[PDB]
Amino acid sequence: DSSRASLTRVHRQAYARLYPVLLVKQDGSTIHIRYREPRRMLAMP
Amino acid sequence: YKTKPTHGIGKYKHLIDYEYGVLNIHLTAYDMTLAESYAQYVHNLCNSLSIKVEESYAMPTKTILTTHERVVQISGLSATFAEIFLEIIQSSLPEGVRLSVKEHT
Amino acid sequence: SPWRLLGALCLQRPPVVSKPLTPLQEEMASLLQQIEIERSLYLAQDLEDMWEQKFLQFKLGARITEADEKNDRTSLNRKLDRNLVLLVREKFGDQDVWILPQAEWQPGETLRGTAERTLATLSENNMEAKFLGNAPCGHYTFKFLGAKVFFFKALLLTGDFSQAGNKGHHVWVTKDELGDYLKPKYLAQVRRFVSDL
Amino acid sequence: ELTFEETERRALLLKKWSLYKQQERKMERDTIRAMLEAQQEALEELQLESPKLHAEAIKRDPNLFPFEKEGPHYTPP
Amino acid sequence: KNLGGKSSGRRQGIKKMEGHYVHAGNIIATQRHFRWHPGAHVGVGKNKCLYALEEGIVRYTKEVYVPHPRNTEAVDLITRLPKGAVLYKTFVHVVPAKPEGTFKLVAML
RNA sequence: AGAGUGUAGCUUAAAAGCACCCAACUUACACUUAGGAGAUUCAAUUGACGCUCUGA
Ligand SMILES: [Mg+2]
Repeated sequence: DSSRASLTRVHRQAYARLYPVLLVKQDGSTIHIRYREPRRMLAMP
Repeated sequence: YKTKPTHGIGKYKHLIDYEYGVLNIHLTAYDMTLAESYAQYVHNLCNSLSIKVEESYAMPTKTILTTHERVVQISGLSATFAEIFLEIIQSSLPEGVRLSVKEHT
Repeated sequence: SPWRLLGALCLQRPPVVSKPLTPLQEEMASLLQQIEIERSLYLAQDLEDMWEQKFLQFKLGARITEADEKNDRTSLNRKLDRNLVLLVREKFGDQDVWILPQAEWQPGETLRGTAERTLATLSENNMEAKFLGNAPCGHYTFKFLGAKVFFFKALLLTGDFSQAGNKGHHVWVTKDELGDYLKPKYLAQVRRFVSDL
Repeated sequence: ELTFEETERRALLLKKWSLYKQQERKMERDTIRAMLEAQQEALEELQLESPKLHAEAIKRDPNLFPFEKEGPHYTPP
Repeated sequence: KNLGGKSSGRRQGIKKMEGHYVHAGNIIATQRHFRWHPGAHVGVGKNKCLYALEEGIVRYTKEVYVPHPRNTEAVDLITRLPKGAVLYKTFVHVVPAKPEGTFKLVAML
């Protein structure tokens, strides 16, 4: 049950647009992250 | 009155085995949204299962993008109860979240 | 009375891949997105094109490496979206039943030691497992001379499951194959304490 | 601005999500109770069949203090 | 070193015990804190003194205590009370004796 | 094969009250406001459809 609280949102009022950018840290594990300016792919050198 | 059978009818102040210690669950996540949602879900599970929860604060953000941090305080576990609690936590981790079972200090 | 001392372990491989979102969850995703733009508070085209092509050039790893095998039950990567449980065939002198990996324990060895031994006794590998507590998860007693079997619980952190083509019949069962492989009631009720999720 | 049809669709969306997560919580609680009672009956049988093992069954592993385990992903290594 | 403490007694307490006929306006009990709470037909002064709002018989009872929702301290006490617990307080009531009045034939028009 | 048998999770409730969930306020919980689903297993007190226990 790894999706029950994945469909949740920010409950504040002051914020900008957030987008589902896929991120990889070091090994090739893409994860959706609420990140501005959609990159759709991130990798840390 | 003292001598009457109804003495102390109105008193109220008196109304106000191995176990774990203070447990800190640290949730550092890429998403403020996901961290807050996981905190809400775990708090709901704790208060449904009757777990003494003390604090749900957050650490200051660190920049090096940013990762948002949350804390959940827990006290009072049983042998089977702790097992169920953390196995449920493990099985119900939504996406790329960093748990912890660290303690105070 | 003469009692046959036996333990066992219902190993748990957690799902490395999260379950896909249902269409209901995707409709809620659209609703949350549109409300997010509604409630938000305030050459880009070249940057957008560069980033979208950077996304397109790299191919995302398939979330489901299961549709291609259809027979790799012994493989540790049989399923990703759900948890997996080890299940090895055994043959007794008077019985032949697909039985969860069991082991024999003595009064000089505690249950945690028995579980730690069983971690590698039948797998002959360098798997890394973690225990939550001495509390068991299931008990089943079948007699022919009393007997008992204690199904304990442990979780895989990492596994160097060398020589995957073992002479045994280790199969990974998530929820469904449990009933197919374990007929008798004393073994088909493992799902009660196995996290169906 | 918004319209009556989309408002009605949003209300039905809330209704169906209420039902869905109600079923989710019900199944979660059912699993909770089932495996909890399985564990308690297992402990009771352990006490009955071993008076010297239930004493050490309640003890807790001291290695859980620095617990660590990462969550799910999308593209495995 | 110890000065003061020469104040005399306030002479406070119950002025009308149970079963006493009390006329409207009579002070039933004077108290520094809320020892006896006002019941039916009993009013409270600024100094927490209980006076009879009607002419009748004084009765002391034990009754459940439900404070006003804006009484923040009592509401907090209730919020901290365990489930199933009910607070009780001693209340003073004045059971009116005479009726409000009678209808009398005044004119045979 | 035999016994207990039986209202949604609980009710010496008779189609109810507590439970329970999300939406907003909360870091969060709680409160509050808005909404949400819910059952008397089937046939004539009786018999047989489902659960628990006692055995093989
Ligand atoms: Mg004095």
